[PDB]
Amino acid sequence: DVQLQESGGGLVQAGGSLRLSCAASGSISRFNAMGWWRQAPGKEREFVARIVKGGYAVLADSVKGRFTISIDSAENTLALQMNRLKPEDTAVYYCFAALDTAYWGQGTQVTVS
Amino acid sequence: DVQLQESGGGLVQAGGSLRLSCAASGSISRFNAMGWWRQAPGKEREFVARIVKGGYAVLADSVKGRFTISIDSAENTLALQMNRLKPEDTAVYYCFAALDTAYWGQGTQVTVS
Amino acid sequence: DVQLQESGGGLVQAGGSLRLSCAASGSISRFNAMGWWRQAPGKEREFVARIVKGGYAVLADSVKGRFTISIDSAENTLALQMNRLKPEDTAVYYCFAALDTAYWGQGTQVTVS
Amino acid sequence: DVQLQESGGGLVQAGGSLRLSCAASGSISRFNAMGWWRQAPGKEREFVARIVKGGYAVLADSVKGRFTISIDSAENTLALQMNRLKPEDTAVYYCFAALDTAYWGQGTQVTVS
Amino acid sequence: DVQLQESGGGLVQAGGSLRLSCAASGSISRFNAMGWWRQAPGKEREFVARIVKGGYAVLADSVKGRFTISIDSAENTLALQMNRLKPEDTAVYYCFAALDTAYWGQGTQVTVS
Amino acid sequence: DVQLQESGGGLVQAGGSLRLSCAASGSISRFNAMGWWRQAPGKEREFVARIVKGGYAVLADSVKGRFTISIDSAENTLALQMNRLKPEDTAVYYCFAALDTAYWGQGTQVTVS
Amino acid sequence: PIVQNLQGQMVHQCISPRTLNAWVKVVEEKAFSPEVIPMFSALSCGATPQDLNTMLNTVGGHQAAMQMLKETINEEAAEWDRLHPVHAGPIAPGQMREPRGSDIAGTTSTLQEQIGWMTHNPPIPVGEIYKRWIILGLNKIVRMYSPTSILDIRQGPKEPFRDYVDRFYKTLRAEQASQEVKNAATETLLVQNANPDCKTILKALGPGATLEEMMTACQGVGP
Amino acid sequence: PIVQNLQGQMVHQCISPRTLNAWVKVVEEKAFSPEVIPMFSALSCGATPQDLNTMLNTVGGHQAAMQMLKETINEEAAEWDRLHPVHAPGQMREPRGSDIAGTTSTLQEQIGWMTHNPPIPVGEIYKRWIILGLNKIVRMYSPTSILDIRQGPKEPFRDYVDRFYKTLRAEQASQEVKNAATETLLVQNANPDCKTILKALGPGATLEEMMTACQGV
Amino acid sequence: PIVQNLQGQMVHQCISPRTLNAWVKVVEEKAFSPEVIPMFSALSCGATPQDLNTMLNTVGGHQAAMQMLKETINEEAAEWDRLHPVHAAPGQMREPRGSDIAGTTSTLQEQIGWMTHNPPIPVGEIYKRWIILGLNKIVRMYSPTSILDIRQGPKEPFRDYVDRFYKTLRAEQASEKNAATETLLVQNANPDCKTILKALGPGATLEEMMTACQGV
Amino acid sequence: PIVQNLQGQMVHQCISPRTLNAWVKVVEEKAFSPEVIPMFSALSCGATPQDLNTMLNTVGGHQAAMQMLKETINEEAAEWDRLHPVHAGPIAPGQMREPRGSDIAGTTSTLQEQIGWMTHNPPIPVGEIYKRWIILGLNKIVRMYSPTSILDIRQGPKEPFRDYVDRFYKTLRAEQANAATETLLVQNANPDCKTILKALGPGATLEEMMTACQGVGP
Amino acid sequence: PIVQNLQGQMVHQCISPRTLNAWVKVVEEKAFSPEVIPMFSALSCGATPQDLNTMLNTVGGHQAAMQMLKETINEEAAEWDRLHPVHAAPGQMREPRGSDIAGTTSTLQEQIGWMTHNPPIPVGEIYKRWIILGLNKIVRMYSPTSILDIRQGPKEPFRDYVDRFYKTLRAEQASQEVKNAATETLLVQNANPDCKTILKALGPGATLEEMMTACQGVGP
Amino acid sequence: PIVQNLQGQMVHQCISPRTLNAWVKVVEEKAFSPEVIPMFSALSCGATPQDLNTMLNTVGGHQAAMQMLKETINEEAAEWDRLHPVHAGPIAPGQMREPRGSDIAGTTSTLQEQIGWMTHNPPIPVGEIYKRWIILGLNKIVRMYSPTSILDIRQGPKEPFRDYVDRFYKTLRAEQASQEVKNAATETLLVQNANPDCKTILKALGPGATLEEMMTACQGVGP
Repeated sequence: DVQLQESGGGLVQAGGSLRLSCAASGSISRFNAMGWWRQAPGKEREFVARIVKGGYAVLADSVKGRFTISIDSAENTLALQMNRLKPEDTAVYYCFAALDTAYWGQGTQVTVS
Repeated sequence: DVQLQESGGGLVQAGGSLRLSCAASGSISRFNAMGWWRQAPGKEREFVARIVKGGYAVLADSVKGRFTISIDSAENTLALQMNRLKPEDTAVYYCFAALDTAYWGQGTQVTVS
Repeated sequence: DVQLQESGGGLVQAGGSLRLSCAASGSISRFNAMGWWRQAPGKEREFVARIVKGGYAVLADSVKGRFTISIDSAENTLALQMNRLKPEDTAVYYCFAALDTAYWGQGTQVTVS
Repeated sequence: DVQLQESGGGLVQAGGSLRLSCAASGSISRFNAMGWWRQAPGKEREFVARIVKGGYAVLADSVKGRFTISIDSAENTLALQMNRLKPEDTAVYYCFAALDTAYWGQGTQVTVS
Repeated sequence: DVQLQESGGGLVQAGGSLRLSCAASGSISRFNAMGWWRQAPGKEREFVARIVKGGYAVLADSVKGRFTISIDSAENTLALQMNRLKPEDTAVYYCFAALDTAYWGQGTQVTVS
Repeated sequence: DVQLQESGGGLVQAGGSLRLSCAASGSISRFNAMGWWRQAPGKEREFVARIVKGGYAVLADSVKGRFTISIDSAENTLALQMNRLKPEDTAVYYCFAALDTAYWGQGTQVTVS
Repeated sequence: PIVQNLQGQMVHQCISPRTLNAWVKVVEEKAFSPEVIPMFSALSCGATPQDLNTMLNTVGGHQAAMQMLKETINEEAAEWDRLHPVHAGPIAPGQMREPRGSDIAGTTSTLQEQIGWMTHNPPIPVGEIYKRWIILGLNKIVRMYSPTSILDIRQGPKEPFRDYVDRFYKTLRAEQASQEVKNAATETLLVQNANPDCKTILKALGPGATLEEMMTACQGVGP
Repeated sequence: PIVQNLQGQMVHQCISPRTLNAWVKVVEEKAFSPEVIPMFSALSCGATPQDLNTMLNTVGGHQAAMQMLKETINEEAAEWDRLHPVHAPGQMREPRGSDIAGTTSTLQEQIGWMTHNPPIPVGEIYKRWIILGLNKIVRMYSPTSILDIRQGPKEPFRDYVDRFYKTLRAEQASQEVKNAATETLLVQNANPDCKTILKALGPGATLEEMMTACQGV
Repeated sequence: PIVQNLQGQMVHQCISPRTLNAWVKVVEEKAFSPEVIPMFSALSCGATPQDLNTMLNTVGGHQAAMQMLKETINEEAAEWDRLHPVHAAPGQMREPRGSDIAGTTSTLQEQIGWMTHNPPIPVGEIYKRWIILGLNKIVRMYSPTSILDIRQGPKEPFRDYVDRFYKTLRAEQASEKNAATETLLVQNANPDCKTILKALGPGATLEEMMTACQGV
Repeated sequence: PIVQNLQGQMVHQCISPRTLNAWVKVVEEKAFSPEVIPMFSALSCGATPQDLNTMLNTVGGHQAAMQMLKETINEEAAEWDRLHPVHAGPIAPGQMREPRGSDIAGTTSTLQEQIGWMTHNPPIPVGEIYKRWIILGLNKIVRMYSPTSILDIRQGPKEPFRDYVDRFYKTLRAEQANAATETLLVQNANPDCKTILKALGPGATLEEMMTACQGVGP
Repeated sequence: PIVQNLQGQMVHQCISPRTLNAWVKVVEEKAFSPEVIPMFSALSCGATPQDLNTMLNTVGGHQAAMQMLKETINEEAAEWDRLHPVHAAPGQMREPRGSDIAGTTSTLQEQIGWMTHNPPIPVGEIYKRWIILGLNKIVRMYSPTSILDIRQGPKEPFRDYVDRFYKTLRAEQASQEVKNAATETLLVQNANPDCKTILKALGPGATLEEMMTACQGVGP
Repeated sequence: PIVQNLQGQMVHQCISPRTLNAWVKVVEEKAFSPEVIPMFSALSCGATPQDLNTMLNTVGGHQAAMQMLKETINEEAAEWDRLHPVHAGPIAPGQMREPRGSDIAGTTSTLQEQIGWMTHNPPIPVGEIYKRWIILGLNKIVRMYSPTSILDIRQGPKEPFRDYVDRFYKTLRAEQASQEVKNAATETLLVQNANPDCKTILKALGPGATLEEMMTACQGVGP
């Protein structure tokens, strides 16, 4: 049916930027909403970003000034550009997509140190 | 069903009066119209008087000034009082009544001479 | 269905009072009208009193100043209190009730002497 | 069914008058339209007159000042009175009537010379 | 089905306070109305308090200034706090609850002396 | 059902004119649109002309100044008059008609040299 | 119609589409039941003779009655001419003149002449006069079209007393005539024409019973 | 239409939606039964020529009749031009036939004439021509001649008389059609029993008297 | 009716076609259900006596009731004459008698004169009172059941029983629950429902009772 | 719309609820039958360009036709700009601007601008101009939705002449939105009436033809 | 009602036949659904106390509710008399009692006097407030279902469930300004499994539009 | 609403019963089809904020959409306060002003205040501003409630071309993003989604075909 997988993760310095990308099977315009969550080890799942079809992106307050979310309908990918990274941003990152149910990738690790 | 018969006829002088009466079987209030015709020998049937239920009596022009028609619902009879008789009034007189069809008496003879 | 019976009758002196009572089966509020008649021996049935559901009682003129009619919905009885009795009031007394037809009791005898 | 025949034709001088008549079987009031045509030898059929039921007659321009068309419901005939005849009026004359179809007479000859 | 039982009763001095509690099986929010009655020995059943679902509590006049009724949906209990007790308040106390029919506890004794 | 066939084709000199005709079965007023296409050997099908029912004819740009399309409802034919022919106009010519589907003739050859 | 405007002046106003439809519908649905006549009178408030003729002319069926209405109007119009000979050498002194029978009926009058009479001081109410003649005629039609004589209204075995009483006074109404005939009939026939069960109750009620007392007493009487 | 305003001045008003629907609807239900004509005249109270054409133009069916109406209007227009051949700066004095029909006139010109002193009632004149045409249509659509109306053995006299005067109205295109022959024809075409009763009533009987006499079957 | 114009003056206005049809329709559809009487009062705003007679006369059916209304009007008219017998005065109009208030012996112009006088003699409002008295009697006559005959069915939702109780109470009083009714409403309730209402104690509002018996 | 008030001044008034429903119902019930067009003109009396756009926008169905109407309006708007570039005015002293095509169509104009032109002395009748364009577009739609060609209208052999003539002139009205029609009317008639119609001659009125053909068998 | 005429003066006008029928019909067709209350308030524009009572009195059914309305009016009237107990000629009557506001002891002319005074005593608006308070209570009693019992079916479109959820919530609180955080919380908790995962993934602060779009599809 | 009176002054008038029923019925019958929105705009002519809320509050069903409308209104109100803080003013100066987001929406304003702003010179048109917010909210709905994507509209095998074309532009109207920038849905979609037979006719039509030319060509293509 629909499988999605994140990529672009790695190890970055404090004070850095990174651009994460969430690849979707099929056409991205068919999804009615997509977004990003993150969890740091031992911490409760934290909300990062959401984009709903026909909708302006809404971002979390801990990232509001910095990160940006984009959609490439040509390449069928939903990108999250991360800038001004802090050491506390080290966490496990998950993408989500909405169709007949919610589908998640397995996540990509982002490490700031 | 319904049988009616005239009476009161006879021989009168020129310049006289007579009162004819038309007897009805049953109640006179059941008839929807009654009246009087006359025919003189050799002459076409001539119209004399009519009374329709709920209606004012209407009289012929040759008699308009004189004769009168009355109804006695008590005695069940319809009377025609003839006054100021002239010799041409000698004629055969017939009464008529209206129910499911028109019924006639056989008539009473009036002779002015 | 519905049976009613009068009681309280007897022999009274001229110039006296008595209270007649008319017992009803069932509930008295179901009757739409009730009342009282009397007949003296050899005399035509004479009208005495009537009460119609939702109505003020109306009394005959020969009794208008005196007798009173009452209803006890608790005891299911319709009472007629007779006062200032005259010798002419000796008569046979009947009660009546109105439902699907008119029902009568057999009557109670009242004798003034 | 319906047969019609013209009459009244003959030989007339230049500068004369004639009255043609078109006889109809039955009653003329049953026809919904009637009229007159003429043809001169070697010439195309020429239109003369028409009367439609409930309608005022309409006349051709070559005849407009002169001829008249009439209907006699009493005699059941449709008449065309021709006045101020010219030598060019010599022609064969036909009547027509309209019912379930159009019916024609065989015509009457009019000769001006 | 539904069983309720009072508690908190005992012996108190004139001029004192006490808090009675009425325990309910199930959830208290399912009852559509609850309340309190009391009866003193030899005296007619007297009304004390009522609380209806969605409703402000209404109290009797002999207690209006004093007693208070409360609901603990967490503990599923309906409490009546009694203050400024008088010797006349010695009586037998009953709680009631309303569902598909009315249910009562067996009561708790309150004695002021 | 509906068969149409072109005619009038042949060999013409550069700088010449020709009038092609497209014959239709039935009545030409029943077609909702008709027109003309051409294809030269080795070249993609090229659009020439169209007439839609109730519509003014529209012509291609490569011919706009010259050819004319006509309809003869009397003769049931749709004519295309070609003038100022060029050597490049040598091609295979097809007519089309629109009813329940689109119908084509087999074509007529036009050769300019 | 002629109405008063907020300015306080009496002016002509076109008959409303609502008014026109209402009259046609009442005739179509109720025919010449007696309640039609008060509606005509209510719907024709302020009408000119033209408006009244318009209302009558818009009736599509029932043309026998409407022709009867013309005869009644003509009879009443002729008596007007007889009682108001209003014959004299024409003054022509800037006042209008001569309301005639045919003028009241809108046959020989212009709308402006009709408005002139109705708006004169003193007013000549040609609309109100014509309405009387029309209503007299309609009254005659209602009586003629009464389907049943009052003597033939008799309570059915299963008819609720109320329904019989409804039929009785409805029939009495179409036949019209005086209230004196009404109260006579009421005692002579309403009890006599009642069904066996009600009559025993009504007979048992005694003299002087009100309609209310009779109807309550007979409330039940089976169905 | 042209109506009176509170100031007392005659002003133009757009034709109302209630009026428009009413005219269209009456045509749908009654077609050209004679009673339509009094309704047209009443619904067009105060109408401009434009308004009258609008009412006629909004009728969707019956286009054969409407084409006849246009022809009838055109016949009357020609007689107008012929009877008023007349052909200054202040007011325009010349309405033509085609101006009265709203074909060559502007609404303001139509309003100017209707509100002039003295008034030139182009609306009333045009309505007269339109009603003349409608009268012809009503006659054409009369399904039966008065000669074919005869009371059945079981027809109540009232129902026969209703049929008689309904037919008489359409073939005459007018309600007042009681020529002496109608009186004669009503009796001649009556059923056997009623006719004897009517004959016995004599001359000068009112319709009421004839119908009362015949209330027995 | 009599209405106020922009000039501020009280003038007569023809009864409206909408009003006439509305009254006829309410009688045809609702008969003499109690709510008809408030509608008559609302529909007859500003009415002359003539207008009121028009409304009553345009009713086609229910002529038995209408005859009862006529009897009641005549009774009320006689009492008016009895209490104001003199007229049974140049600067002043005449004094209206019973028959003048009912529009039987008065002209529209006379009715307008009284209603628009200063001080107003409200002949229309007086007649409306008499008409409403008659309609009240009619509403009672057509009440099919006495309130004493209203008893809750065993499975009838309390709300539906209460609806029947107060509908009947409204019609038989032609109206304004006293301690009597209060007592009767509980006594005629269903068995399980009764226990809840008795346990509520004295002074329970209808709102509290209907919620309390929710669940039955 | 812009209407006259009792004081005699022309003021804007909101479009009535009755008018809006009347137009919607007429489109729902009559679609694009020719009689719709005169109703639009009557229902849109005094309309501003906004009101006309409101009425068209209130139509729920028939959006293919409505897209066609926009095309016709844009074509008509362009011809206005071409014939009236009207940029001539040096500057507008006390006069507003000259209405452009898009201003007449209500696309670039405000209601207040529309009211200004319509209430000017002398008036610039932007409402009447736009209504003309709309009617031109609707006329084309009515023709497109005509179900039968006039050349193809056939009298049945047993069809009463009146019923055929009704069908004939209904179609002619939509396709026109001449005497050759008269000729076609006779030619397409059944045989018996044709002989009668041929026999009537020149100058026959429609009334005379229909009266003549009264009966025509059935 | 009291309305302004072209002259600008506030004058009494009879209640219209259209208004009367509209109120009667809305009760017949919608019963005591919450939307009745905004219609009552809108239809009673400019109403005198008499007019408001007329509208309530012309309702034929639902007499249990109407008696409840009378109780609520009487309770509110008592608080008025208690808050403005003042008793006592300024040549203009200034004092209105609770029963005068309710139209029981006041004449139409008295009602017109207060409403048309400068400054106005809006007895119609005050009475309407009490009546609306009563009607609100009736609407809650007639709410057939608790908000806790609305749960999305396995095949119920999210849009249809949301309609049921906010329809019930409006009746149980007699108003629509009820989106507390608990209501939000309950909408997700009572949603079906597939939608809920999607709604959970949307995060906090999601608009209703975003939730419904997100749950668009969801199979059925 | 606010209307002009004969005196020329802008005065409040009660919302009419005809208007109220008209709006309720349009929602019941048409739901949130796009043609509803222009009617709301026409029916709410001259409305105060109170009147607009009345119209929205009288809608009985569709409570999911109405809650969405409240959110959109609330978003727009907040943006108003942020963009127009206009927090500066003195109370005593003869000219009372204070529009806020909640005041424009009728939540914190009285009817008299709403009339005051709307009838001021210069006017602060709180009614038109609120109507803008309401229509924006209605615009978002209908888009949401469009049942079909334009890509899934395809001519049926037997569907007359006109009925398919009607459906095509109806769906395009809903979700009217980039109005007149649709370009026949890139031209390709109108033909590609056409029936086999129609496409051949349309394909044979060539470049430059008008909608009129396409629809005529495909007339009689199927039942």
